Amino acid sequence: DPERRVRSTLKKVFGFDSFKTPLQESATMAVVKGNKDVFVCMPTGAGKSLCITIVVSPLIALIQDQVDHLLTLKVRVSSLNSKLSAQERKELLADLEREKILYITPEMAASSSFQPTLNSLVSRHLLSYLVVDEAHCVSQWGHDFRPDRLGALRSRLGHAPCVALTATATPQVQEDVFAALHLKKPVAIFKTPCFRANLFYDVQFKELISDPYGNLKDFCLKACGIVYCRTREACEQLAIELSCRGVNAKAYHAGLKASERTLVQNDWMEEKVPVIVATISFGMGVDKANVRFVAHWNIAKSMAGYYQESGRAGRDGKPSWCRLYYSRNDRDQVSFLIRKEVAKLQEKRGNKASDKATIMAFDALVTFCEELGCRHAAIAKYFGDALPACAKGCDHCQNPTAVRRRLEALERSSSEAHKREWNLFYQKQMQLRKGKDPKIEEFVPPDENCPLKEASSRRIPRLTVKAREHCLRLLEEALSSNRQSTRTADEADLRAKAVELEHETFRNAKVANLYKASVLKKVADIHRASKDGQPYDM
Amino acid sequence: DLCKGKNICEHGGCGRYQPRIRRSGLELYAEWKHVEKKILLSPERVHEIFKRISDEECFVLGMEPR
Amino acid sequence: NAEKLVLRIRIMNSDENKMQEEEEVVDKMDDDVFLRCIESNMLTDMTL
DNA sequence: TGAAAGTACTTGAGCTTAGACA
Ligand SMILES: Nc1ncnc2c1ncn2[C@@H]1O[C@H](COP(=O)(O)OP(=O)(O)NP(=O)(O)O)[C@@H](O)[C@H]1O
Repeated sequence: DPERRVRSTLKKVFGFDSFKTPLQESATMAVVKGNKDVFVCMPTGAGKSLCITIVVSPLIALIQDQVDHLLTLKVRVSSLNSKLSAQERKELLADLEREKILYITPEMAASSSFQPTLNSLVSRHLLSYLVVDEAHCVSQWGHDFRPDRLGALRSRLGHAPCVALTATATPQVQEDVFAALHLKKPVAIFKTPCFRANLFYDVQFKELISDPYGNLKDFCLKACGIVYCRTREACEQLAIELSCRGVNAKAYHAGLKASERTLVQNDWMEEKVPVIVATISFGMGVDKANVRFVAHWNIAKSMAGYYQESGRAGRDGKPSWCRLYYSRNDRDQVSFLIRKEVAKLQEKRGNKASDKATIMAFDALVTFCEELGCRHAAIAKYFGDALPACAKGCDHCQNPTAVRRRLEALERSSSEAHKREWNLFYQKQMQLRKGKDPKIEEFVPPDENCPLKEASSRRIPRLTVKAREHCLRLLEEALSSNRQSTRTADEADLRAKAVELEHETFRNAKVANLYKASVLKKVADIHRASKDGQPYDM
Repeated sequence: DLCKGKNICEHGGCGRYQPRIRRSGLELYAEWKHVEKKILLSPERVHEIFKRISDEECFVLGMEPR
Repeated sequence: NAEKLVLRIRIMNSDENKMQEEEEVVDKMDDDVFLRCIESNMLTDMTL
């Protein structure tokens, strides 16, 4: 079997024999394209390249790391990015446009710097695999500078089979991966279990801790490590705090600098700074074999992000704890954040129920943090796995009693300055009342013959066209009652009279209930004039 | 006001840290957080600390050295 | 034009016509006492 | 059995993120 070349490459070119897991071996023999698309979930290993091929890695750090690693592994691999040298880019474009692994970022994949090159490599059929690297939900996430490919790459690249690579494969996430990437059915599922016994998963509540700084300092003392503070310069704050408490910690707010991080990262690689704090960053740097803790000071966004950032610990298998510091205030703040994000998102794009997929992802995180049971069991349930049968190494596994008491205490822990306080309280307590999928607009246009000037107007929110028609009919009945009390001309002019009255009320109104109140106020005036026996003038 | 926010000493050497000084009656406490914890700051220690302040560094502090 | 300048206010949110409610959040703030807070805030800081 | 007020201190909080181009 070419498996002979696989063995030779592993022995000499790779430095292995693919024996860490037989599952990845079966995946490698699956990528020989005896099947209709293979869905492998990169876990504690890789086997691509063998299984010119374009590498779709969204972040250039992985592009560099991998191409230099393969070059040191005696492999001729090329990379294409904008930050690359102009002369190097020109010579690479020259030697690729005419006569074995290409690493590119999607920014120029659909741009003029590579699209003619893409067509040249497609028409000449020089491509054998269109593989997207760390194809995590990365696909279905972010600025989305890539369809995913739909037929704009999966098909635009008729050949180049196309293989997927995501750390987290939950049922909905993986089926949406297939739907977006247009992976041809039946996609060969090669999914590794997410259970890991080397991580002591636990959750500590900041409110219950008298001094969270001291508790987290004690945690990192009993252990490299990457604590995760959300954002808002709180990363720098926490780094200084720990440095004050005796933990040499640095920061990685995206608002720093490639320079700032360039060293900030390598310092950490060689244990110059044992602890490094990142906001949501550090999608790379995952080769340390130590990572003794990835405790999250702030809650993550979903099981996808949490699991991806937390599995980086214990690469060699040694225990690495990893915690999550939870705050109800943080929970509702991030809930506000995502809700306003999707509210502005619908204002610029379509329905895209993935917007709500995000909100129940966050709710799944919240309920996992606030549930009672094995954390490994919860992550397996979210990822579709089975019972982990994990021994001590959980909050519930090690001591069920203490966690229950802590949760019970947390339940009882609920209870011009007040203006912001009341505003926050009201908004957070009624925002949650709206529930999931808060899009619900479905603006109905005027059907065929609405007697409504500027009927297609969105000035008054939640004012249906049918409601305005109902108010117009009520005004029409009022005018007809006035007609059979004062003997006006006819109904043909009364129709326009009612239309004009409704339009005047609409212009004078700003919100729906006020508009209805004004409509009802006119109706009485009319009836009153009919009782006054006088015609209802202007 | 400017210096009460600088918890670290860099400029110059001495990259070590700064404790919080808290007054309880007649005693000053060098309250190191964890870098024992509440070491009593004896007046001998503060006298030794003050003795090494340069004339320029006390002039900027506002107190004329002479 | 009545006998009691009466005003009625509700707290309409429902759920935009979705499926019931499963595992509601702990701090739901039941509408009765949420209406308590709403009425108190209106009676105290409305600045009409 | 019932000041009153002005000033100098602390202490906590705390607020989006993502890579490319730029
Ligand atoms: N069969 C194997 N035998 C030996 N070493 C292997 C094997 N498979 C993978 N490895 C090594 O394990 C490393 C980790 O791969 P992988 O877990 O995909 O990377 P990661 O960035 O640490 N985690 P991930 O999020 O899944 O990408 C690879 O780079 C290989 O060096």
